[PDB]
Amino acid sequence: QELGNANFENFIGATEGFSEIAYQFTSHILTLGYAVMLAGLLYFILTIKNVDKKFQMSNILSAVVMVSAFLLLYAQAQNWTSSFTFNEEVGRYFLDPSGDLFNNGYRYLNWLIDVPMLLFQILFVVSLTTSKFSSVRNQFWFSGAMMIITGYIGQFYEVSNLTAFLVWGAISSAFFFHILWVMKKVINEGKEGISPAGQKILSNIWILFLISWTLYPGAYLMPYLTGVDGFLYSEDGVMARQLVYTIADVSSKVIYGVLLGNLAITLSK
Amino acid sequence: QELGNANFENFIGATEGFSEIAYQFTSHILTLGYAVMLAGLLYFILTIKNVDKKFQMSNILSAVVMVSAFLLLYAQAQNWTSSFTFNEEVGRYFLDPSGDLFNNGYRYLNWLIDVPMLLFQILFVVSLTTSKFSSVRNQFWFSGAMMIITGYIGQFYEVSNLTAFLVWGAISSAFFFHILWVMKKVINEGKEGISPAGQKILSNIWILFLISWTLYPGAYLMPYLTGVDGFLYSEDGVMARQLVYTIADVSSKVIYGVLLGNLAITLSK
Amino acid sequence: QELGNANFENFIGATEGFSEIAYQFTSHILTLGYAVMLAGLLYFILTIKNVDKKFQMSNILSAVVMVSAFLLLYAQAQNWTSSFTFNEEVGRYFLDPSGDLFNNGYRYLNWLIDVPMLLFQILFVVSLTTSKFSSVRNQFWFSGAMMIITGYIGQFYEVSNLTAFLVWGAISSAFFFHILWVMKKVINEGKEGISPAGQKILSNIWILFLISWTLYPGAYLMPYLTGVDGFLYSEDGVMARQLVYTIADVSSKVIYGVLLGNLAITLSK
Amino acid sequence: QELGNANFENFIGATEGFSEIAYQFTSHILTLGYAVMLAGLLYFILTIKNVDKKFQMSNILSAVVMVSAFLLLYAQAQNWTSSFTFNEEVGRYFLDPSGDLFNNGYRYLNWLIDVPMLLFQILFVVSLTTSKFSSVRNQFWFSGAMMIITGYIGQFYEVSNLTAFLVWGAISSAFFFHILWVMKKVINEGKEGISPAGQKILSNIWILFLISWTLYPGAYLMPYLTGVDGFLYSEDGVMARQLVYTIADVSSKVIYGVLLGNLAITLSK
Amino acid sequence: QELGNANFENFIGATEGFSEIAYQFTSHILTLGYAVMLAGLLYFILTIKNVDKKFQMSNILSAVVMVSAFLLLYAQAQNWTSSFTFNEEVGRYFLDPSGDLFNNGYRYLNWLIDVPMLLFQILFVVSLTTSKFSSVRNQFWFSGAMMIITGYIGQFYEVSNLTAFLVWGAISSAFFFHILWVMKKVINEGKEGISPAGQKILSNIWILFLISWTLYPGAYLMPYLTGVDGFLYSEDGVMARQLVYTIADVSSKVIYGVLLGNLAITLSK
Ligand SMILES: *C/C=C(C)/C=C/C=C(C)/C=C/C1=C(C)CCCC1(C)C
Ligand SMILES: *C/C=C(C)/C=C/C=C(C)/C=C/C1=C(C)CCCC1(C)C
Ligand SMILES: *C/C=C(C)/C=C/C=C(C)/C=C/C1=C(C)CCCC1(C)C
Ligand SMILES: *C/C=C(C)/C=C/C=C(C)/C=C/C1=C(C)CCCC1(C)C
Ligand SMILES: *C/C=C(C)/C=C/C=C(C)/C=C/C1=C(C)CCCC1(C)C
Ligand SMILES: CCCCCCCCCCCCCCCCCCCC
Ligand SMILES: CCCCCCCCCCCCCCCCCCCC
Ligand SMILES: CCCCCCCCCCCCCCCCCCCC
Ligand code: NA
Ligand code: NA
Ligand code: NA
Ligand code: NA
Ligand code: NA
Ligand code: NA
Ligand code: NA
Ligand code: NA
Ligand code: NA
Ligand code: NA
Repeated sequence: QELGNANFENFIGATEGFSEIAYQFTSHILTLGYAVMLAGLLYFILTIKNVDKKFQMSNILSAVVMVSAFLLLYAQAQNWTSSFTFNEEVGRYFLDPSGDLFNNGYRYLNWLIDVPMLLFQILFVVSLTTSKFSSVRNQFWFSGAMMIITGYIGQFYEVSNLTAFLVWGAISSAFFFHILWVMKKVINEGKEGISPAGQKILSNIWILFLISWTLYPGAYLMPYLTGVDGFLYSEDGVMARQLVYTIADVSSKVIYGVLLGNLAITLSK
Repeated sequence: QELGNANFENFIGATEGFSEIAYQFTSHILTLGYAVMLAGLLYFILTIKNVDKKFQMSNILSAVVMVSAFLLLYAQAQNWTSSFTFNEEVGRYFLDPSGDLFNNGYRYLNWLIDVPMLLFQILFVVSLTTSKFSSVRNQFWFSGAMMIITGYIGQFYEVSNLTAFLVWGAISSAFFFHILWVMKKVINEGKEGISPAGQKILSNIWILFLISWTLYPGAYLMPYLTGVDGFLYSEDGVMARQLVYTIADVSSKVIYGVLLGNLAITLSK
Repeated sequence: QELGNANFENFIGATEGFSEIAYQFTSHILTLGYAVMLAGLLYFILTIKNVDKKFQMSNILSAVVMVSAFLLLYAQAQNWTSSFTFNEEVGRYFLDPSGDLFNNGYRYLNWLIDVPMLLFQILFVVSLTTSKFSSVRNQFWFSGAMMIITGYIGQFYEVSNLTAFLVWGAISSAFFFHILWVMKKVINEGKEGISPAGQKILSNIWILFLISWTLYPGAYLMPYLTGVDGFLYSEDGVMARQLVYTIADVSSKVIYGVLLGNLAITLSK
Repeated sequence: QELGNANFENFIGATEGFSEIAYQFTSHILTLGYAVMLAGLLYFILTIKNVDKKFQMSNILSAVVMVSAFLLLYAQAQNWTSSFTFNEEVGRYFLDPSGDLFNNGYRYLNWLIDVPMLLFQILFVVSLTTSKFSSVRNQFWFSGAMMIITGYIGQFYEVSNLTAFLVWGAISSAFFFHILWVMKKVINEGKEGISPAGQKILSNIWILFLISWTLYPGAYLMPYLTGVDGFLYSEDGVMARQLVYTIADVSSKVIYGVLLGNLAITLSK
Repeated sequence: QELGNANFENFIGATEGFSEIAYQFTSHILTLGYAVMLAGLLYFILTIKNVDKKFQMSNILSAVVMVSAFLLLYAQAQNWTSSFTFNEEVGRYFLDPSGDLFNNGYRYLNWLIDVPMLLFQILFVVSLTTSKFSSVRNQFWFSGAMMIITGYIGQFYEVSNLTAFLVWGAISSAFFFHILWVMKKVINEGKEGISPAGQKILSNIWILFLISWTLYPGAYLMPYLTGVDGFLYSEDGVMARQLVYTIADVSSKVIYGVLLGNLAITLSK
């Protein structure tokens, strides 16, 4: 069967197929995904009047990220259940082409608009010292865009052309390190001037950001983390990838937003 | 027909099939389920300004539980009507594999995020005495997560492997008793310092929590409560399970939230 | 073909079929149904600040009834259009089993949660004299629940077993008369102490309640009001039943809520 | 093929079929329809605090009309795209009976709840002189209901029985002239006492009301405005009818509501 | 295969078909489209109280544009995924007529209502000097309507009749230049009287307006920008057109609205 430049999920579903657990779990973890985002949207809106007017822009941007996140992640959950149908004879879910091939593209475009907002909102809670607001913002937005775009191109060849997949992934990584660098500066300059309590939170925010954001490139390689024809190049790798994405999404957006809200309250008078 | 690690609902629907009453009732009870959650969401939002600012976090967390509860339970209602199609010849609903196998997973992931919030919101209304806030919270969140996760794994083998089903159920029960223990402490310490009216409510909250939360493990075993090839291992057991879940969900979330709101008002000045 | 314990709508659609008018009208009247409930929801929310804080609980409960009413009635409207497909040869809509059998169950569960709220909200506008608040509430909630449950069971046998259908209907009627009795007391005690204007409204509320609530049992018997093989035991009876339900729903919930709001304004200072 | 008492759209789609333009345009104009209503809903809600409390009831009723309008007009849109499928051989859209026959009913019952509200809201902005509020209201509500009901019956025979179609249309027209009469009185009495600016607006409101409301009966006859086997008794007549309805709906509800809001501001202090 | 007066997307999908990348990308860019509009809607509503009451009409009109923009663009996204189904044998997406032919009409009607509001909202932030408010408004609204309508007619013949396609496109362009002319005047008169900061923003708004609005006519010709049987008259041209539309939509509505909000704040006291 000819699939072309398709995600590895389609190859597993078209050959081996998915077990009740593998299929159901992937459905539940994606469903929990968009559910958390709508729950977060309601939280950030109902807690806007809990911080000084100057910090409220942080809750608004968190809400903006939640909305778009809910829609894209919701569409993704529907794309999964639509691309795989149960086979009575063997008792496994196989690729149903009539429902379109499954693609992690809806999530990559969710990042495109999110990344910029997530990096931008912290600049409304913390105060830079030697770095210019506009300068930091422009760096985040540029590197952020190039990181997502390059990665979006590579994920299409994660099976059809392993070379292109890694080359683009590498280029993407370049911009990722630059973002980590700028964010590190923002955290340091942010700690200067605030109470020890605020510093404690910024320290936790940096750890959360570092770990949660690293999970994404991990999910990108998931199918090859145990080498070609490895343990992860199966339905196990599919479950792992979608699970990691969900954990990363909740941590990088919802939890990240809650911590910023807590810091905003700490600095509020 | 090969189903594998699927819920017992699929086995009844694939062999005996469901009667108009059995199928329709299950559809109505699941529909009423998500309907109540959206009605509750509107109630908790419209009554936020009825309690002092310090207690408002309780209404917000109730609203958060309602939202996710509406989405997951809605999907669960669709997972039912889609998995069973009517057969004109015999006049019963049989497993329609094209609509995917029915799984009580969506409800298990709803708990995962709910359990933590439900246990945490009471800590914004009552005041601990001989227990540390962070300590109690960490215990609830840990045991709560382990309880749901372990149970989620077991429910997949409720037919394929009765042994694994019970072992996991038992492990889950362990964490459940620990939660009941901590909650009992919270209630007692909560009663100390408040008016007799507030104590009266906390007493009712403890009874509600004890009964409603016990229903879940009951629904877990529902198909075997009358032993293998028993009265409950039929469409009657399916109706019973989904009914008990719905009663438990409404009691543990909506009614539990209303009582907390009433207590918040009682302590409001 | 054996339909079993199914509503009479399915028997008409499976034998005679439905004409363009019969089918279209039923679709339009059910569509208008959920449309009115969402319109009402918006009205009760936008008019909350039009009455004293003590009466606002009435608008909130009206809103709660609207929400659930919209969801259940929206589903009921889908249960119709899905259960009947057009036959080109004869030019009539016949039972399409793939879309499930049509059941007035979604509406019965909508009452289960509504009835309690509708009877309870009037206790926030009027002031009892010799009757205890808790006492009246408990009677409404108990008789209300037993009335709906018993009726829900009977409607399943409206064709399969005419005897069971009437027996349950009769038992249900018992609790209905008890509710009418308690409501009559509440109205009388409510009139005592308020202005002639307020009394005028309570008089209208009693008439509305009496007529609108009586329509339900009428819709229950609709198919046999002209005896077996009568004029109403046709597509005409189907249209009549769904029409009566819609009229009853709009009157008992929306109009009832508007009058309570007008009374609240009359008593507001 | 037997269609029976069906709208003429079905006859054109079942015989000649629809061209890409005819089908696409009808879809676009109906889509724009419900889109405008949801846009209007947001406008009337966000501008409520722009007028004195006494006039705010006008914005609320406009919002009520928008909601219902959005739901019914959305359904009407779906009814279209579902009833006609593309034929590859000939390259035209033909009647797809599996999607139900297309009916302009959803739009008629929409007028049933709208008409009364649209005629009633103007009574909260203008002040009657010699006419009684209750009197005018009762006339609008009665004639309004009889006008819609009679018309709703006739539209079912616009093809099957041209005689019944015209008779009902005529009866409907009777109540329409009575409404125009009462509205004319309301406008005149409304002009007395208000500023020249307010009078200027009421003059515009009367012209808008006169033209927009006249379009409906025009859309009713659309298929026979060029006589039987005429230019309009084709896909051209279908486009014309749905276009006229959309123009009428936007003018009679959205624009009408905006003008009433502007008048409210003019009289606001 | 006979398509008639259909968009070129259908001809590519009916002959060559679409690759996984071409199809998936178009789906992602359209999905991101409606997602951004709902995110913008939430932003404009949550920031209304950030500007003086006199400028708030700008946020309201932005919100109005977002709503209708979300619904239409959502409908446009669905029109895509439904019109093209995957072929297992060749591994490409081909025209699925059962899902209707794809038409960029839903986007042309979104402009019809947007264009007027987008041109009108700037008149609530800036102050004209020698130009009359009513005069400018009437010109925008007239030329705006004629521009969209004429273009909407031409796009139907972008393949069937290249002559009609260009003629209408040309006529449309005429009204486009007139709009650019009037907008230029508004910007100039707007700069007079405001601070250098406000002027800086209006300068950016003019550049954004000029570029973003020019993209639309570019997307209109996209398939012929490399001449007939050119590089762009392929799936590459389809991706390019939908991408350009998405960039134009986000820039002309969301970004344009954000800049107006920033200017409103700059002039706010
Ligand atoms: C809420 C969305 C977030 C935080 C998205 C983050 C995305 C990344 C950090 C992506 C990084 C990637 C690489 C560094 C290489 C491989 C491709 C990417 C895009 C997954
Ligand atoms: C609103 C959701 C709630 C209250 C969820 C509660 C879940 C439980 C109490 C689950 C308990 C279980 C056991 C003790 C053993 C069997 C497996 C479980 C998870 C059902
Ligand atoms: C908004 C929902 C309302 C007011 C529901 C009311 C329901 C009843 C009054 C039901 C009564 C019935 C009987 C008295 C006998 C037959 C069965 C019932 C449940 C229809
Ligand atoms: C927003 C809805 C409105 C303004 C509806 C108005 C409806 C009419 C004016 C209907 C009039 C009719 C006739 C005068 C004769 C033919 C049948 C009708 C109902 C279309
Ligand atoms: C948010 C919607 C906007 C800004 C829409 C703008 C539309 C145009 C500028 C359209 C212009 C066109 C021409 C100048 C010629 C070809 C046809 C059009 C309509 C695409
Ligand atoms: C303060 C709260 C106390 C409320 C008391 C009564 C209200 C609860 C109503 C629920 C009762 C329903 C029980 C159903 C009985 C089983 C029916 C079987 C068919 C005969
Ligand atoms: C002010 C509250 C009282 C309102 C009474 C005024 C009239 C409004 C209700 C009109 C009801 C119309 C129902 C039509 C009757 C049946 C139609 C027969 C079809 C020819
Ligand atoms: C005071 C403002 C007056 C204008 C507002 C009303 C807007 C409606 C404009 C009427 C034009 C509709 C005609 C549509 C033509 C369709 C072809 C009809 C064939 C008989
Ligand atoms: Na997003
Ligand atoms: Na599936
Ligand atoms: Na939940
Ligand atoms: Na089904
Ligand atoms: Na309800
Ligand atoms: Na149907
Ligand atoms: Na309406
Ligand atoms: Na179609
Ligand atoms: Na729009
Ligand atoms: Na597709």
